[PDB]
Amino acid sequence: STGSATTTPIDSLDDAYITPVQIGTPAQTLNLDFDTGSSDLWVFSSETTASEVDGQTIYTPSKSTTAKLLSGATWSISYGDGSSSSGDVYTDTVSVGGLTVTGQAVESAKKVSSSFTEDSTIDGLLGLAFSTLNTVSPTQQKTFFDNAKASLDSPVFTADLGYHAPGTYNFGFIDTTAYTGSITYTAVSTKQGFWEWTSTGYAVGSGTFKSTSIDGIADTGTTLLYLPATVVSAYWAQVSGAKSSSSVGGYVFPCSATLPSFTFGVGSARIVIPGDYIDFGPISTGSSSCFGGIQSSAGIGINIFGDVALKAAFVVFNGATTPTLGFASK
Repeated sequence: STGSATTTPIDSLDDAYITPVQIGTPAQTLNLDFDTGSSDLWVFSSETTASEVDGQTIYTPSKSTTAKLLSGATWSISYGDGSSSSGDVYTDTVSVGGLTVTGQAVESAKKVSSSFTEDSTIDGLLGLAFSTLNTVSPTQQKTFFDNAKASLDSPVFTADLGYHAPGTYNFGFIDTTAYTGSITYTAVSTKQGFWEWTSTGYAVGSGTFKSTSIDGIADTGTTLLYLPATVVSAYWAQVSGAKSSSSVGGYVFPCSATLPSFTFGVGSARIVIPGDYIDFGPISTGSSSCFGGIQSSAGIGINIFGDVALKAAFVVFNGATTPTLGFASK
């Protein structure tokens, strides 16, 4: 089997991407944030505290003839941005772009933190990191990809995120028309539960490539590109007036700037992030100070190749016996 679904930016800055997901019988369609940095499929639901729902579409398991309460199971998750959610668990039929899993754990939110409530465009998350990170207790549950894998034509999914435009998530096949050149594959460590790999270096704009190993994760659920402070300083030093703002919480730059590109290494291959991809707009409405798309990972504890990086590439999440990651230009 295979599946293919369009993923769409939630707003004009690509702050996140949503992909429609069918849950239950009859289908209830929710727009989920596909997240290769976590491993829980959770949804706003009929069980979510009423005051914490503000415009999201909810899953109502009582209206699904295939929903079953997973007795005694609970979940609770906290993300790197300080947000969180928790609740109970059902199993139900879940389909993505024509690909169907029966008995998928659907984690129903009883509580969500304010940032989720305040974002009416995201109805939940669909985790695509390794199932070892799944938070369901006392019986850990598998991700959608883990459940589908054996049935897929090939044990892979691909992320092809757009810049200020829709893109595609495919399951079970590689669309050879969706990228240029070849796909360069690189080793993955699953030891921390992530799609963790090592970039071979970077360049800023038209500058020389610096060969240096940068360990990080391929994370579709993180908006920006988080790299070591040395690398980030080298990038922003090329932008007149850019500076790290303690009060804003990262590098900002004059909105009047044209940004340089940023290149990252994948083995001997090179992925070029155009400068415009690194502009995240005014820090507040009407401001001429703009938020940077490349930020320091110092204090995160890991480097994160988020959407800023991934959207410059066609990315293969290869779930073979020994997982790997593939990157191609597009």
